[PDB]
Amino acid sequence: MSAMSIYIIFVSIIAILFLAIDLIFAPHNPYKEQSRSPFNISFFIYGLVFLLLDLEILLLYPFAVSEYVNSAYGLAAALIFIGIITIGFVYELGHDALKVH
Amino acid sequence: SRHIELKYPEVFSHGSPFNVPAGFYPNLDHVIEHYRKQHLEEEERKAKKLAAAAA
Amino acid sequence: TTPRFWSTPLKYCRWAARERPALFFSVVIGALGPVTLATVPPLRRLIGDVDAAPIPLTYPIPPGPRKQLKGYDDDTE
Amino acid sequence: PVPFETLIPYGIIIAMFGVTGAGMAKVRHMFNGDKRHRWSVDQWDKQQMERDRRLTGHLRGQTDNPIAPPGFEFNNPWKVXXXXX
Amino acid sequence: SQISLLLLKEIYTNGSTHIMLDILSVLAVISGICVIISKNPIVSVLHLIGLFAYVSFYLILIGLNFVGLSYLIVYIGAVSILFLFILMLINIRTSELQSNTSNSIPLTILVGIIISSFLFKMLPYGVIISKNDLFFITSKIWDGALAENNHISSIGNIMYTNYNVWLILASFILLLAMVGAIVITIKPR
Amino acid sequence: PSRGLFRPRPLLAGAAVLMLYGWYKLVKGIREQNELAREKMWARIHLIPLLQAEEDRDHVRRYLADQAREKGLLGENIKVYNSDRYVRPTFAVTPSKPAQE
Amino acid sequence: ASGYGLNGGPSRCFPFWQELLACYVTNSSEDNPDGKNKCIPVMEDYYECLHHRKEAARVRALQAAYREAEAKKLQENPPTAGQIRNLGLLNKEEDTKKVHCA
Amino acid sequence: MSYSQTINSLVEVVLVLVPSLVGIAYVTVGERKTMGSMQRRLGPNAVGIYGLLQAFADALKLLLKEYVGPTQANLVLFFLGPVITLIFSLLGYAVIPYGPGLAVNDLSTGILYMLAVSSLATYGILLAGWSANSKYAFLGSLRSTAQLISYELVLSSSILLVIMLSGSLSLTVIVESQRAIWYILPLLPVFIIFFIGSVAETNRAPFDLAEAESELVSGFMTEHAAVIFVFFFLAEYGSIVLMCILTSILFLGGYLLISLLDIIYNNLLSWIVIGKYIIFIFPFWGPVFIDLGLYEIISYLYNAPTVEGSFYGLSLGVKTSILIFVFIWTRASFPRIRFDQLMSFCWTVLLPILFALIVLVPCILYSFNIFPVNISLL
Amino acid sequence: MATRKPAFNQHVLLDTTPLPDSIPKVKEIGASSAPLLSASFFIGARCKDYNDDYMQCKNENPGRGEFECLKEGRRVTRCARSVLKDINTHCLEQFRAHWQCLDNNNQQLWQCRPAEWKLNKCVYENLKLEKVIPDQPKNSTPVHLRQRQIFAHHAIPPWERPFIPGQ
Amino acid sequence: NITLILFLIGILGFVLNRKNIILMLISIEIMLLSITFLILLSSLNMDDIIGQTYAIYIIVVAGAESAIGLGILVAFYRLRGSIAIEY
Amino acid sequence: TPTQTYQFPSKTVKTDYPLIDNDPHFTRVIRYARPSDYAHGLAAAAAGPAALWLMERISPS
Ligand SMILES: CCCCCCCCCCCCO[C@@H]1O[C@H](CO)[C@@H](O[C@H]2O[C@H](CO)[C@@H](O)[C@H](O)[C@H]2O)[C@H](O)[C@H]1O
Ligand SMILES: CCCCCCCCCCCCO[C@@H]1O[C@H](CO)[C@@H](O[C@H]2O[C@H](CO)[C@@H](O)[C@H](O)[C@H]2O)[C@H](O)[C@H]1O
Ligand SMILES: CCCCCCCCCCCCO[C@@H]1O[C@H](CO)[C@@H](O[C@H]2O[C@H](CO)[C@@H](O)[C@H](O)[C@H]2O)[C@H](O)[C@H]1O
Ligand SMILES: CCCCCCCCCCCCO[C@@H]1O[C@H](CO)[C@@H](O[C@H]2O[C@H](CO)[C@@H](O)[C@H](O)[C@H]2O)[C@H](O)[C@H]1O
Repeated sequence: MSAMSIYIIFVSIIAILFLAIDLIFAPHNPYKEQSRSPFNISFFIYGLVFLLLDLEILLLYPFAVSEYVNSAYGLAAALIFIGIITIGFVYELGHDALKVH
Repeated sequence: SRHIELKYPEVFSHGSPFNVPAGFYPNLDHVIEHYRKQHLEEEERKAKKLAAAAA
Repeated sequence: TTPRFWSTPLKYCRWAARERPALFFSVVIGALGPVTLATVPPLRRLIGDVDAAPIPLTYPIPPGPRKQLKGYDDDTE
Repeated sequence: PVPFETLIPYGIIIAMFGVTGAGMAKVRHMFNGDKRHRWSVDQWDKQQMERDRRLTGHLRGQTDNPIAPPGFEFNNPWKVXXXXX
Repeated sequence: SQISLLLLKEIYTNGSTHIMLDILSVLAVISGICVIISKNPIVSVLHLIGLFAYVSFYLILIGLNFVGLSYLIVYIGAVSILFLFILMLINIRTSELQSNTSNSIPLTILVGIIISSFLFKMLPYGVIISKNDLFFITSKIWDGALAENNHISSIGNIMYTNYNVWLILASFILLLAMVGAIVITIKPR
Repeated sequence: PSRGLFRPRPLLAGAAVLMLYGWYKLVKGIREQNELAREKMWARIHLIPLLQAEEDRDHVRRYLADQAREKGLLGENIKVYNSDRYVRPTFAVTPSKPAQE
Repeated sequence: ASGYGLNGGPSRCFPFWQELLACYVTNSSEDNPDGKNKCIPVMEDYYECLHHRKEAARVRALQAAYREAEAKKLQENPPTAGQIRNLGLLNKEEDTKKVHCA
Repeated sequence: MSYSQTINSLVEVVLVLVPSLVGIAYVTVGERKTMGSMQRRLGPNAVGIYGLLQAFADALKLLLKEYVGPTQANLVLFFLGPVITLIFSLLGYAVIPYGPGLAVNDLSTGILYMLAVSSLATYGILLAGWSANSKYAFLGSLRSTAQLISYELVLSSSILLVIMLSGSLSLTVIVESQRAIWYILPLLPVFIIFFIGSVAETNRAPFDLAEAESELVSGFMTEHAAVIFVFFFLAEYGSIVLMCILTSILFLGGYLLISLLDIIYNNLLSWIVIGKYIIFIFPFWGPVFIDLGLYEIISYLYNAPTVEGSFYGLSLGVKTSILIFVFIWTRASFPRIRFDQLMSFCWTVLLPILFALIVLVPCILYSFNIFPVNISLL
Repeated sequence: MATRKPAFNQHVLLDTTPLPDSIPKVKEIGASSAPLLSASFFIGARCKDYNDDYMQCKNENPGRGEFECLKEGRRVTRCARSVLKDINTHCLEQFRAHWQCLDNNNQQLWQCRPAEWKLNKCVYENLKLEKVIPDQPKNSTPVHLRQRQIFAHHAIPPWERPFIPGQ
Repeated sequence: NITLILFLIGILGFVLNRKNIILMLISIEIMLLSITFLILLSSLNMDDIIGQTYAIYIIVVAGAESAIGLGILVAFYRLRGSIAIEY
Repeated sequence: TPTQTYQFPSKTVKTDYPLIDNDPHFTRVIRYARPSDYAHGLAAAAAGPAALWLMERISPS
């Protein structure tokens, strides 16, 4: 079989064995024994800006593994793509959208 | 019109230039001659238009 | 307290370099990218550092008519 | 002074990384026919090794006979699949 | 004299099994219903995280490594995390999100039959290609293997030059999602 | 008790000279890699015609066999493409069972 | 039809598409309405390159005739896989002859 | 091939996983022993001859401890949630080369494989703090999740600068490119930004205040969800070691070790076939190395596959160990940053610098004709 | 058959049917991957015209070049067969030393410079054939003729000298 | 056939939903995944890298609508206090 | 004469005057520009700020 497959199974098996020791040996007991408040908008912004910048950085990864062919024409277009995304970053820096300062 | 004229005839120049196998790309010299005729006819038509009416 | 760029642009550049260093030098390093692209290559070709030709990424077909070779035929099997 | 007793765990980690690399290169050396393994392989390299199995039977086998053996013009493998396309 | 066509099992270049695709598709379907039936919106999003990974694995298993990894990095890494944030913070009463699904059960048979019976015919032969059975034959090439590129390198070769207008329009779509989302949510200054 | 090991002026100078030395060594190395790549490509180009020729006889062989296998079985050859181009096969006829092994 | 394939290019059906575009542009104009009819076969070749329906149909038939022909003829001694893994090897000439049945 | 692939696969998987698991268990002993030398005390020295069984007792003690998990409307989150956190922790190891192409998987998109495993890791923190029965503690898990997503962008934007110099996402190719120079020298700022991001991603001090305040508001009526699981600790230490190996792959030499053969070749000029091996140097003399006894054995022992593989692992092992030291030294050196302050550091200091360097580096690469080829070479 | 890389291939289909008698026959090359790469520059030094005719021919017949370019393929395999025969007859000792090196070096030329330099001096003296990489930069030493190789796993000894054709 | 099944699932998410406006966000994404997966599988069948590019841009636009949508849902929640439809 | 004066398929546009270039280089466009183009460009340029000033005097912001 492939090494990747046998590796995932082995990691899976080790996890089962460590779990089994807890179930087999560790002590067990049958006895296993409402408000509202606004949440900070900051939590939304952290995932929002991450999601957008993560996509933009992702779109740049193909350029890095194709630079010999993209060359000067590709560099130019990738710089125009960098500049547009940077201007959006300066906007979140300008409005302290992250509400960190 | 029942005929479509390509807005982008430069699609004939499309195609990856890498890892090209011999005999993959078709010969399009007859396409090139059709588009050459068309350029030459408009050049001449205009030349007749602004030289036979400017005298 | 803090300067105004349009009113005093050189005194702002000193204040931002001292008071907003991470931001100021991001804008500076960013500008050094368009500078290096407009200066180094002219200086490189001034001293004779030529660009390498592109490496082959397709079989290099020869231009022109075929050469009508003779030799290595079936009789030479 | 040097507290060597705190350095002992660090030597174990270095020795562990050493024995992984030591043993992995040994089993890939015996896997490849008592010869060093191939690394950044592409469609070309993989096809070049398939033709090594055509001439010798081993994906890493090598021979410099200018004349291919009889039957070599028939053992060219055409892979058959059921789903991918 | 003997059969000219000969069938043999490959030994060290034997690829993967078609079965894994029937397993992943069944898993993708099973988690798909569990998304639209679960009472808790949290559990639905978790079953959605499960679905996105089954499809990602199917793509990686059929050779689409960069897009499958991209799906894993974007959908599970970022899109669903934003879904957990909003869901784990909004006050959700689960009784107010439950509706009598049985009232809607007759329209589910109707809509499923009609939509499937139309869209299926529309697909191309190669999507529905899968008792004598066809097998897909493949052979090797040399001129087209000189400098083979990974798919990301091939996407990169054309993404920033020939089809660069798509990058420009997408950069402005992301730019709009940045400015617009901040303007509708944050209190200025 | 100020010490020069942590004074900014020696540190920036030391960090700067390290970056220039590494940028000199990166310039030379990638230039060598790109010339090693040129020799690798020319090496595969001089071999591509012999390798493609042996493949081409194999494609001619199987196609002429399949054309004959049909004429002996179905009574004629069913034309797939209206053009006379050679299209590399997508599907093939296979024996019902593999070799016993 | 884009002309760029998964491995660094080009695409497998791109030759048929250029053959189709060439046919339409060079035979069909506003003067002659039925010039495009010379394109009907060329379009089928391109729809067939992408989807392979007609080829699948030829193979399903030819494969059914082949299997119904080799399931009734007498078999002498089928070659084992190990024999057909030694075919064309430099030291197994005996097995190559058995595979070739010469 | 010579033997069965399935055996080959198993031998490689055990040779990588078992020595890596014993190493992750000595990083825990090493943290305590290092912090104690810097804090003028000793580390563990009692459970074991030199405290070398301390990890084993602590790991075994947790396993035999009763778990008080609520199990209320949850029998899949408690017993299948944390288990996959540990599967994700070990998944990144399979792309680690202990030599040229010596990995379980030699993957061309090896870098994008590691980014995918990092994005999956964020779930364990988010789900671990879901069982926290506190208003502020639950919020601390979201804040820790927000620190991971933010510093992942720093890590992914920084890796993009190595890929620009290397041309490939294969970890083997990335190391082989460093034969010209280690990436720490030409990308010095990028390295120090990557290391800080890696500490923040691992949620270690001085970047752990979010998850630290959680233990302060528990009260006298609640409990935590890490009372007996060794799973999360193994995931944590495994993540630290994996981050250090990746840092050494990208910026130090990876498995590349300075070669004496090159240094001795340049200096030596009096080659002698009689075995004397005279040297044309000022401290040189006439060596008496035995051709039949020493030189023959030494030459063969240099080119043996086990020896060369052993010194490539030892190189990568030394460099990971040095970086593990910097993690422990950093924890023993600084106070904790507040969550707001770390968020400003990521978003108003390190990301603007990275984006500026993202512009600059390809501009310099084009200017000096130094774009690498993206075909399979090296 | 299709040039798509396979993902779930478990079986191989062989065809024992030979070529028809009408096609003139050829003896296929029997050298493996590593011997071919050792002699790749020697084959392109002599067979370049025939290698170029074959590619130019197939180009002149789009979609029909596997057939319609057979005789040219037979000429390329005879010419390449003549170079492989010549290295065996004269350069056998140095030739094997070179490609057995490439066997354990990932088939990477920079890893085996000393063996190639000694093989280059044997071929040039016996067959007058020289290795030319086209369009190499003029401001620097040719990479194959450099005393130091940066990406080499093992250092090149100073006494091992690059072969320059005439010095 | 898997791509059509998942497209039904996203569609049936709208068929079976009277109260969840969150589940309509989820069902839109299941429909986008099915359409991208169809383009991706047909791309491998035609040796076309442009399908992979179109899939990538559908993933970017899909995330951008998720951001625009969950932001609008946050604006709505701030003033309403519930994301529940009074049915 | 290179023997291929028209080498690429190009779009013909119905215009009123002879085509010189479908894609001139930037330096040539500046070089062939008439002094009227300079007046027209500067006249439009100033029109933007001048509209904002006039709009300030009449309806104050
Ligand atoms: C994950 C892979 C699949 C699982 C593999 C391992 C399965 C193990 C199953 C058996 C576990 C036995 O573990 C054992 O369970 C019993 C019953 O709950 C516990 O018994 C406990 O609860 C019972 C409840 O009636 C009490 O009467 C008893 O006094 C108390 O000790 C033991 O304290 C515990 O040690
Ligand atoms: C390639 C990298 C390029 C990096 C470019 C850097 C961006 C430069 C432009 C943006 C910074 C200038 O924009 C400026 O942002 C700061 C920080 O929020 C704001 O700062 C001010 O407002 C915010 C919000 O009330 C307060 O929290 C802050 O304490 C106060 O000082 C300024 O009101 C704004 O004018
Ligand atoms: C697979 C093997 C490991 C499985 C899990 C085994 C248990 C792992 C957790 C223990 C590992 C050490 O973890 C770390 O140890 C040190 C003890 O020096 C503790 O540190 C503690 O003691 C030191 C004493 O100087 C104090 O200064 C510090 O304030 C205090 O927090 C840390 O709180 C703990 O996070
Ligand atoms: C660009 C990155 C490329 C390489 C990516 C490698 C990813 C490896 C991370 C997988 C492991 C999961 O991620 C890791 O999980 C553990 C527990 O869940 C976390 O550890 C957390 O829990 C443990 C125990 O509960 C605490 O002692 C610790 O203070 C806390 O940080 C780590 O903060 C996190 O780093």
